[PDB]
Amino acid sequence: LKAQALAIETEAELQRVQKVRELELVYARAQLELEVSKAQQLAEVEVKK
Amino acid sequence: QSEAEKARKELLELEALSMAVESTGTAKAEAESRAEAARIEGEGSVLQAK
Repeated sequence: LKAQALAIETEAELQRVQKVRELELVYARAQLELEVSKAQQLAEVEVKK
Repeated sequence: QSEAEKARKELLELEALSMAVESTGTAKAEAESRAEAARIEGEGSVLQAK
């Protein structure tokens, strides 16, 4: 009976962790794109100066 | 006293069965009451987890 209850909590928790990870990767990739875009533009300002 | 001991062996052979029934019934009744409660709580726990 404990093995059934553990299988239920396992799939329920892993369904949550998978969706959280899918969104955190989508966001961290977007935040990376912003940090690179910032570094490229501010580095050009200093090179021109 | 020898005749009393011939009869007393048969009484002690019966008391050994009465004592086996009283001890096994007590031990079984307690153990099965725990097994029933733990099964009810386990089947309930599968639904609570669901």
